[PDB]
Amino acid sequence: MSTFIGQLFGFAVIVYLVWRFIVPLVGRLMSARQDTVRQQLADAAAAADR
Amino acid sequence: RERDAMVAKTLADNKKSDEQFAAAQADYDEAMTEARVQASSLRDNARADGRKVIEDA
Repeated sequence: MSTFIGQLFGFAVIVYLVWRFIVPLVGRLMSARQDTVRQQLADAAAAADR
Repeated sequence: RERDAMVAKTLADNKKSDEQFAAAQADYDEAMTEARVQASSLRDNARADGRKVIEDA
């Protein structure tokens, strides 16, 4: 099958693209945005503490 | 709605935290100054009616 082998020869470079560049980046960002609300709920705990 | 309420109450209970901290010294000083004017209201009445009896004796 030529057309399928070609289109997924492309698909390979596409998700190589995504696994090298983009999802590491959104991993950075969503890790940060999870860290923020995590820290703020920890801060609420510390506030009831105080 | 719960997150903004959450950190809103958080800063609000920091507010309440140091306001209670201040109230500590507030009525501490209140109590002990009451005690001072009590301890000197007493022992001055004592001196006064002391002179009462000094003079009538």
